[PDB]
Amino acid sequence: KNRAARVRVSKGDKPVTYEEAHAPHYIAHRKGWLSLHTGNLDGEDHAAERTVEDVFLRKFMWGTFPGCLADQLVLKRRGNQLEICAVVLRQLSPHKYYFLVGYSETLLSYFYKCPVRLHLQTVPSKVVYKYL
Amino acid sequence: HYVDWRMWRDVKRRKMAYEYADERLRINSLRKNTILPKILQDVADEEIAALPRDSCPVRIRNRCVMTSRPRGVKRRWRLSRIVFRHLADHGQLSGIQRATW
Amino acid sequence: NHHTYAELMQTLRFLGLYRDEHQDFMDEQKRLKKLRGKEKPKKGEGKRA
Amino acid sequence: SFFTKLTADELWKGALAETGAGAKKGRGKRTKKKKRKDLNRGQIIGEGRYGFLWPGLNVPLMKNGAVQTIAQRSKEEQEKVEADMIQQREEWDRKKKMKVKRERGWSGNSWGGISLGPPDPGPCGETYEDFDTRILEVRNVFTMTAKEGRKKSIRVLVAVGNGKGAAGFSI
Amino acid sequence: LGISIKVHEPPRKIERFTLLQSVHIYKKHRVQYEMRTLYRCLELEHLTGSTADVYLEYIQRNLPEGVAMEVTKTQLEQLPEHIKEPIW
Amino acid sequence: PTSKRETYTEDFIKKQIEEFNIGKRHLANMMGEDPETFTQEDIDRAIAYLFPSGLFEKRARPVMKHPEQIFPRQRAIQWGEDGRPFHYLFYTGKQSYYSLMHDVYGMLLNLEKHQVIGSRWLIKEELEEMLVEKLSDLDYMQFIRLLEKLLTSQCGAAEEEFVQRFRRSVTLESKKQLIEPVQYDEQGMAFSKSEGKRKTAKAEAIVYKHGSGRIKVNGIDYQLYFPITQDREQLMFPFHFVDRLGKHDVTCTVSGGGRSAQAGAIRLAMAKALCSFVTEDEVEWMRQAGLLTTDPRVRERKKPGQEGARRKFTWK
Amino acid sequence: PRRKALPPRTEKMAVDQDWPSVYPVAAPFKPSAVPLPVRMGYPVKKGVPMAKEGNLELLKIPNFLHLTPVAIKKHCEALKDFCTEWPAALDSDEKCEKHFPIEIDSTDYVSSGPSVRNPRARVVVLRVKLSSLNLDDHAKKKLIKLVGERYCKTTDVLTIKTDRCPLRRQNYDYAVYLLTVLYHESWNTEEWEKSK
Amino acid sequence: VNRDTTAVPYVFQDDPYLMPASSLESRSFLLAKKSGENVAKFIINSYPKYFQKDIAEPHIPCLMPEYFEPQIKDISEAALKERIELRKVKASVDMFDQLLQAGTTVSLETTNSLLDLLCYYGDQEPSTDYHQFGVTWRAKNNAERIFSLMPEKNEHSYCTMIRGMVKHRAYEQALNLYTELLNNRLHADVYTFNALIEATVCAINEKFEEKWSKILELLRHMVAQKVKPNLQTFNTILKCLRRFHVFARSPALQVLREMKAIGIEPSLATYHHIIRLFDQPGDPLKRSSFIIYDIMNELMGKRFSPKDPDDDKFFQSAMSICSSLRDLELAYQVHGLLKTGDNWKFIGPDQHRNFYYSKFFDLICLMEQIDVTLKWYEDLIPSAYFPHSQTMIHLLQALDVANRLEVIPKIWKDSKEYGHTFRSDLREEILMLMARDKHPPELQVAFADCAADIKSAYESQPIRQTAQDWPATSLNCIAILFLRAGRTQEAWKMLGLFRKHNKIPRSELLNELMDSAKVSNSPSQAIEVVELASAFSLPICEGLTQRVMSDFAINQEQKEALSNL
RNA sequence: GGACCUGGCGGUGCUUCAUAUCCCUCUAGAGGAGCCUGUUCUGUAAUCGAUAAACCCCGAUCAACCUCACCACCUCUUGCUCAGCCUAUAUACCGCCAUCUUCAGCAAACCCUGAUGAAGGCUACAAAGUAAGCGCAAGUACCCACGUAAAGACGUUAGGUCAAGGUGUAGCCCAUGAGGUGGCAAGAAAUGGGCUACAUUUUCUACCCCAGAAAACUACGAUAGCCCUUAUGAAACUUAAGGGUCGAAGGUGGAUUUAGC
Ligand SMILES: [K+]
Ligand SMILES: [K+]
Ligand SMILES: [K+]
Ligand SMILES: [K+]
Ligand SMILES: [K+]
Ligand SMILES: [K+]
Ligand SMILES: [K+]
Ligand SMILES: [K+]
Ligand SMILES: [Mg+2]
Ligand SMILES: [Mg+2]
Ligand SMILES: [Mg+2]
Ligand SMILES: [Mg+2]
Ligand SMILES: [Mg+2]
Ligand SMILES: [Mg+2]
Ligand SMILES: [Mg+2]
Ligand SMILES: [Mg+2]
Ligand SMILES: [Mg+2]
Ligand SMILES: [Mg+2]
Ligand SMILES: [Mg+2]
Ligand SMILES: [Mg+2]
Ligand SMILES: [Mg+2]
Repeated sequence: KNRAARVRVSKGDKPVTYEEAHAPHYIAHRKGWLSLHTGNLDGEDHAAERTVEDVFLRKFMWGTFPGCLADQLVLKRRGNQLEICAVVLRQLSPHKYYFLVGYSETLLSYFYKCPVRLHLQTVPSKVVYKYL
Repeated sequence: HYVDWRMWRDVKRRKMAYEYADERLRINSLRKNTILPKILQDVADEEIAALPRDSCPVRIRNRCVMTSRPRGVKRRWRLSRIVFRHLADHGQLSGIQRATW
Repeated sequence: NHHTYAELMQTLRFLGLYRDEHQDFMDEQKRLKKLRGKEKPKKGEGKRA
Repeated sequence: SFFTKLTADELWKGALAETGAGAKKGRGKRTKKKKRKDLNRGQIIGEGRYGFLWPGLNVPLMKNGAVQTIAQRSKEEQEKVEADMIQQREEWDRKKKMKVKRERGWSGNSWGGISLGPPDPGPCGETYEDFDTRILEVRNVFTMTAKEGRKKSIRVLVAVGNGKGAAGFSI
Repeated sequence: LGISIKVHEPPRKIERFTLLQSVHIYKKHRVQYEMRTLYRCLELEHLTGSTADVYLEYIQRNLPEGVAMEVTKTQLEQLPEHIKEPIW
Repeated sequence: PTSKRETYTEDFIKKQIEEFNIGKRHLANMMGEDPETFTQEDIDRAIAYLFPSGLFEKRARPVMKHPEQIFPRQRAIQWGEDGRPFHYLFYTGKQSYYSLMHDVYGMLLNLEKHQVIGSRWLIKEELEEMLVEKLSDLDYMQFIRLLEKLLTSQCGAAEEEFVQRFRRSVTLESKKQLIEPVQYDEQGMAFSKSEGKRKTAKAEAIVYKHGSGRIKVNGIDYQLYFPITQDREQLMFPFHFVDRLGKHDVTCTVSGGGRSAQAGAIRLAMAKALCSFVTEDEVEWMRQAGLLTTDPRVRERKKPGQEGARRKFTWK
Repeated sequence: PRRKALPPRTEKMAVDQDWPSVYPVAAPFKPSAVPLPVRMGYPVKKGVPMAKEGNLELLKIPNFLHLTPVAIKKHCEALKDFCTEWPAALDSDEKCEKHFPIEIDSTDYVSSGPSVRNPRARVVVLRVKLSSLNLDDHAKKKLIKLVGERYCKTTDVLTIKTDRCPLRRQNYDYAVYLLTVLYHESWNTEEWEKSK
Repeated sequence: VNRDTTAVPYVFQDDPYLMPASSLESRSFLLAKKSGENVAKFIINSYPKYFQKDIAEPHIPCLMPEYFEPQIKDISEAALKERIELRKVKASVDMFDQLLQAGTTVSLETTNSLLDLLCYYGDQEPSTDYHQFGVTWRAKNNAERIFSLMPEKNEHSYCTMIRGMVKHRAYEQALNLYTELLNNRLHADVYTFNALIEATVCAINEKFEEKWSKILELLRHMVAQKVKPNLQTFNTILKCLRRFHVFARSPALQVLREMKAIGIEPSLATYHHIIRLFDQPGDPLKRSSFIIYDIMNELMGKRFSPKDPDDDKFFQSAMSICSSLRDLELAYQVHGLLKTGDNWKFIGPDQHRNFYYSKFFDLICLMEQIDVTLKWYEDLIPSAYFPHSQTMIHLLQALDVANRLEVIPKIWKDSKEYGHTFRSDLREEILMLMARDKHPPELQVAFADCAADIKSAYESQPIRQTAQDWPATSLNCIAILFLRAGRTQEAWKMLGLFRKHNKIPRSELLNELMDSAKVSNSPSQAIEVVELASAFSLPICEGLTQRVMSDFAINQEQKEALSNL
């Protein structure tokens, strides 16, 4: 049976998110896309280089904001700019958040030669869609 | 820090194919004609065959950039079917959705 | 260039700014095998000779 | 490489083998169960091997009313921090390797005679703090099923009493 | 801004491709993916260089993520001096 | 327990009514409209511009509706502080369903003492909204059996109103072909234009009111354009059925498809354009003959694991 | 002790404020800034759509909160000092082909990414009718034989497409050079043109 | 687009948890974000090879790693100029001797480019990412050693030496070095003359009359060497004259009347040094008032451009002089001159900015109508600046004067959002004002809702080093706000805290407690009131006790009450 | 050992069914010949894996070198990597799947029955069941309401894959690692799937549907063999295309069997 991106049923004590509660056949019906660029449009190029940046950015943020990411990243590209939008927990102190914003923005701007901006949206606790 | 030695060999192959690209092009041009004498074309057949084997572009293999898989690779994303689906099944590839018609 | 990606995030982990959960995993498994006796031998001075 | 690295959740899920064919029908011994450990429990954001002190993250941003600058611990001072950390972890392991001496019942491995505490309080302001629960028998009953085959089920017999003439049992 | 503009919608394109469902064997079981590209042509007329410059910058800057653009410009020129009469 | 059914009280819904009214005045300031005359259709239009979503499911897109159309109707508290249920049939479990059966059974006894198209019985799913009670299939049938029994009897005026509540309405679209508007050309000849479709073929046909039975497909005589007789037979069919051959002049232009797909597309176009020069009764006969219906049979796609659309690879 | 989050500024917002000042430029959906009870998501059985707080579906959307009608009308009023007036004389398109018989094509591509380069931006197409050129019988007959399939008899338009050089300013100069040599070579009668 | 009055500065994250509450967080949240950019550049220049790859088109030169380490590792004349552009003071001075020791000819343009780097920093290394009091001009410093070695010295040589001494408070020596310049038949530049006026006065603390004669000699030498003064030359004179507050008043104006004649548009700094000189802590401030009025009219309706570093300080100075004069018509001109063009960038750093708005919003509340004072409070705060306790207390004294005590339940919610949740002086002026007089029920029940939120603050406090302390007045007021409101039940639970902390209860709280008990008609409670007052030995209790006895007191209780005394 | 429970099975019964399905019935095929291709045997110094249904043009949307893991010979040793391993174990696993599924179940939490045994739980003119959640369903995609996709729970077969990658355990560390040069991957035989044919409803040509020829030892019929040329490539008897020569079997296929409304 199909397994991809599916959270198997449990007693009911497992909390899943909206994105985690929907399988691949809902990606364009009930879900959007976590990355939005033009590489995959008809007649566009550099789809393999925008993809490698996304795989690394999601890992850079997961290891740079450990335990603070409630949900997956939403990467946005507008021309030269790259916008990282994230939902984070409120456990960490704000002082440490501002440090990580200026460190990640600057480091990633010199690495991908592009203006990078990061927009945090803190949430008290991980939003729960339903309990599987 | 590449996936495996197989990937590392191709990296060298692709680096040596970029250095001799012009030299090989200029020598083949002589061979690929009916104008120049055979004597000169026979000397160019020995010059391009004496260059390192890794400069030949037919030895370059389009492997995956994450798992170095030689077959089942998509050229537009340079990914294997397994790595492509993983990112596509999680909605990480802009525009990629499952087809139903 | 896997070198750049693999060398940057190795340096950032030693500087404390990136937490690699995969290395921690295999840093702890390699630490629990020294206590169990399964330690990598010195080169040259191997089991065979 | 750096793109062939997974997360902690994926690494432990494969190492524990909790969900597998072996677990399903008594095909795996419990002599040496593998145990999950959190490798991020005692980690501070900004602490690395080089011993760098990052203002605003690792250490206080301002000292003596003035902003600090980037500094790096000395070898002598960084060697004391790694050894004092290892104490933290070394503790967890053996502590988590001690035993809670359950007042045994009729036998050491027997469930019978063990206390389960008082019953759960009722919703409409009902409590049974004066009652005591004691196990009498714990049997493992099996039944043949159409798809799974031999599935394991538990039958338990208990008694409750207040010590003042009121008592009952259930299954 | 006082520009004449007409809008129509060209037929969309759907690129599809198939991949093996399993890591190993099971050839008969595959998965199909698609990319949908939708178009929208805005044909403006009788502009000038300055007018097109600011307008294009304004809409180009506000172009949303996941949306490309192809601006085709048809410029009006005059016959070159040499083309006016032959060099007898 | 972590999973609890999201219960919404009257005080919570009362605070949601105030946030929508205030949000309705903010959305009108963004768009520059008058707050007072800002209906719900404009909110749906403003939320689709400010929050453009292309999700196929329309229930998964941004929505800013009134809290009475979002939150579901909930069974209200069914007892006072003392604890006595208001209704006398509370302990039945279906006090709303049984109070209705008790009322209907009480009106059928009075009748003994003193003694249609376009309408359908309320469906099960629509009857659980009037009562806010889950109902089985069998219970719904029992209720319908009493209403029908009520109708057969000589019910009074009041009873008719009672039954009418449970009778929903169905709009039936008259199966009548839409006549095309007869036009006039520069010379003054009357004609009617229509369009047809068959497989991948699309055709436009112009049917002149008076003619000598001349047909030109793409500027070519039909017999030249259609060598195969079958194709010509299809062209004749519409006119032969209405027994008016050699009376109209046709000028059509078919594009796409193949030999047999083009004729079918022209047949349907001529037939539709020939309904303007025939009586209503004749148009119904054409419809019953299958001359005004668009054949929906189109090629079926091939599946990844099979040789064909439905053919399977040989089983070893 | 544990830091406590402040109440959202939405409550402070007035109904008769200036929205453009809140969302002057493109930004992601901030539920603490948007004073709308907008929900999104597919509801569960006997459930309602997810609220904006913590909604990752409203962050994926490329919103147009920065491009409200009031703003556009306010933005373009300030951009009328950059635009120039189109000559009133040129009413229709037939009059534009009398004073400007040459039409130059050039395309710009806008894609996301760090690099703005595109090899498709070098192509230049030059269209010009032969009725606007000072040609005679011989010249016109000879010019149609040199261009081959670049001339369409149905429209009497010569189309020159140049993609040889990297830059678009070089291909425009090359297309104007080709038009001159073809015009000056069409008027020149050789001695081998008598064997026609 | 204008400013969003409901939001904090754009630099901060638009999120309630990440929004800076107080003014300390505001400055500490931007220093932690600047520490991430320094910790990233540290890593970008220490390990460039990771960031050398360039994929941008067009090339971004500002997103590439810097290379400070010198490359030319040889010993030539062109290898030294590469260590002077990288400001490597130690390497250049150590590599110069080796080059000089060899005997290779050194141009005069390359040794003058080394003195500039040594005379500027004073033979000290510049600050780096990672590796005030007194005089920093050491006597055993390279600047003086290399100066003697040089075989030939031009004008630039001395010019860049005199400026290096004054910068490191070596005033006395620069004047001795300026006599040699005169002995070599040379001519100094404007920059060299600028520092000579700073050194002259600073060198000795003599009376102004002597100094004025001295300064005039340099200016007369400046006109004898065909030297034209610039803005900074005049700016030093005004800055130097600051010490002689009174005496310099008239002379400073002369300097300003010579800047116009010779066409030198005074900048914001030139006016900032005049007002400071004129400004003094004097009650009349008669002279100061006229000066600012004339200055503002001249500056009125102008756009400014940076010329001197002191230009920023002007706005802070003007507002301070306006708050001392208590003139609001003059504060609307200064703040109206800060909005024209892009003059809003001269306001200054965060410290200067908060001081300017504080003095500003404090003169608005006091002086103007309370309806507009609440429009400036919604605009500036928090988008412009976070308020300090004294500003919320200054606002509370305006509502009291404007009989608008219904906004105090809104001023306290804001205070909690601006970091004044646990400010003793703030809570001690809010409770007294609310409890000062009786108010209608609807307004009396709102004050009780603020006293129940102000009472929680005392119960839970951030600092646990000391035992929780309740001011005498607060407890005195929180209890009387419950009675009037109607929360009698809670009014009796606060009685124990009065004696627990030995806090004396006022008579107005006891007198009003009688009505509550009388309405309840429960003598028991009434005795409790008498018991509490008796504990403090209050005189009124003895007289009050008799009245309670007459009205509603049990016979047994009456006997006990007298004995208790 | 006696008596029960559940489940499975039955060359077990009744009744009702199967719509491309069990059988008959409709249509084109398979097995027959040649070729292509895979597998198994055999062979070779010379991989691995899948392998009843659910393997067999399967991993491979692909092997001249490379790919490559194989063999033979030579070489290196902190080694592209704060090493490395295509080394063993899929019966430690994640991950991705197959299958029954062309199903309709699945289930927490309660309640009741059976004397409080495993177990069980319906009757509508109603007799103990109520049920969130998962699935089906509904929605959605494609040309609608149809149909086709997709979806398809829990489980089953310790099903498949450590050789996608990662990984637990045990093992190698001057070698079970790494690199270079050359090289094999065949065919007595058997078998699966497919292509082309055995022709006249055909063959060739013109046309694209009103034609003229052909037509059994110079007919139909090879995409095979042999020879040449060309294309790609550093490299081709070798791969592919084309031309020339050649003109075989085969004359409709045993037992059985596949797909399709
Ligand atoms: K049985
Ligand atoms: K056959
Ligand atoms: K065969
Ligand atoms: K598995
Ligand atoms: K393994
Ligand atoms: K593996
Ligand atoms: K076959
Ligand atoms: K044939
Ligand atoms: Mg060749
Ligand atoms: Mg024991
Ligand atoms: Mg399937
Ligand atoms: Mg077919
Ligand atoms: Mg094999
Ligand atoms: Mg080889
Ligand atoms: Mg090997
Ligand atoms: Mg298995
Ligand atoms: Mg359907
Ligand atoms: Mg299917
Ligand atoms: Mg479905
Ligand atoms: Mg023949
Ligand atoms: Mg042949």
